[PDB]
Amino acid sequence: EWEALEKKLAAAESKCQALEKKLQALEKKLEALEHG
Amino acid sequence: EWEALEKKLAAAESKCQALEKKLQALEKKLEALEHG
Amino acid sequence: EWEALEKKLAAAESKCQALEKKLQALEKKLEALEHG
Ligand SMILES: [Pb+2]
Ligand SMILES: [Zn+2]
Ligand SMILES: [Zn+2]
Ligand SMILES: [Zn+2]
Repeated sequence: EWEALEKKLAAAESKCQALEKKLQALEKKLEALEHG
Repeated sequence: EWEALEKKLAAAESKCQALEKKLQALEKKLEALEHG
Repeated sequence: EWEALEKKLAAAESKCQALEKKLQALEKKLEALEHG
């Protein structure tokens, strides 16, 4: 439905935001190794 | 169109799922280095 | 609205594309360490 589409998009946006933060966390660990 | 919007959202969701798995794979390699 | 939904999906797709490229950049640094 249209309402399910709206909720699906919101859930997709929240998943991306979580992935962006996970990537930032991995970057921090990788930079610690790269400059260790 | 509406139908193109539905397909675009499904394709976007599948791309995210693939990125989540790629990030998990990179995390595994980074953890091997971090604890090596 | 419907038009806001279309724009929200486009913005979400562009965020994912940027994350895919960021992940590729982190992979390159991790591979340099993994084979160093
Ligand atoms: Pb994403
Ligand atoms: Zn660095
Ligand atoms: Zn660790
Ligand atoms: Zn490698």
